[PDB]
Amino acid sequence: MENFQKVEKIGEGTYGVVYKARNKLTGEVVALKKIRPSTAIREISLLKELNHPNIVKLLDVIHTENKLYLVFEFLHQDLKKFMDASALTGIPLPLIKSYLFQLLQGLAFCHSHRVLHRDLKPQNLLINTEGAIKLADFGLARAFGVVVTLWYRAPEILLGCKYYSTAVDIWSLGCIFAEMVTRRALFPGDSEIDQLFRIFRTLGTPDEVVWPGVTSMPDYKPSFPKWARQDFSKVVPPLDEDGRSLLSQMLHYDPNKRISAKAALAHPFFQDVTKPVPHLRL
Ligand SMILES: Nc1nc(Nc2ccccc2)sc1C(=O)c1cccc(C(F)(F)F)c1
Repeated sequence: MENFQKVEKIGEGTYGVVYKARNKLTGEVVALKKIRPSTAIREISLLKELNHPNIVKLLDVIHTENKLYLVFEFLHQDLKKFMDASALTGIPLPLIKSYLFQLLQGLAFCHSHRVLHRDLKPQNLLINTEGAIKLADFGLARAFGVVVTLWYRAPEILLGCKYYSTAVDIWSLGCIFAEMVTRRALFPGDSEIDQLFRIFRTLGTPDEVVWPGVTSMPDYKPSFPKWARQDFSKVVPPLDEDGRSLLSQMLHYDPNKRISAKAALAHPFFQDVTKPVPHLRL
């Protein structure tokens, strides 16, 4: 490339290939994302203004030769790989707590600036050797607008609601919190209906009592099986009551009842939060 030198492919992103690259002029190592619309350019460019310790910095938006690339700060490893690497022993609770606290700070910051992620998953949560965790790709979904992982999708999205709210990110984070704890995905659906029914089998089929307006959602069907809610103590067993109470508030069916990132930061679960050093194999 004219302005960069590719080091290697990191993986397949939602919008195109993501490469580890080196800036020709500065020598800095970055995550270069090729995007496979003028409104998009202006919108994404606004995201360069976001700066928070728990948000992966969008360094630049490059539009040349009629191709679009996004330049992001490069982090050491993603949470998916770290969880896989920590499968035999599990991520220590203090580190799970630290990561959840930091992720909520990142969401609180973005949400306060009216920016949603909409597709949070372990793959876009990045960590470093110092104990920090950061979220990448906030705001891209709104700007770009559409195998895909459905495991972290909020129910309102699965039911076809075309209006998103900050609550979709809290749902995804709750799913990730559960996965760090149990070392297994909470709702590993293989299709949209399987994803929805896995949520229903665990949290109970929603109704107008727990979620006013659910029966009028676009893809809701009166024929959905009616499953009873499972005892929450069976869903993420290890986790103590503070952790379980917080998780339950992040997984409420009605997005309006779901706890905000700001309110979650004040939950008793974080009374003893610390910032441990992770054991990272790079
Ligand atoms: N900034 C940034 N640093 C990264 N370092 C890294 C280095 C080694 C292993 C894993 C991640 S990855 C990354 C992403 O922003 C990102 C987000 C979603 C998906 C992907 C991909 F999977 F590669 F398509 C990448």
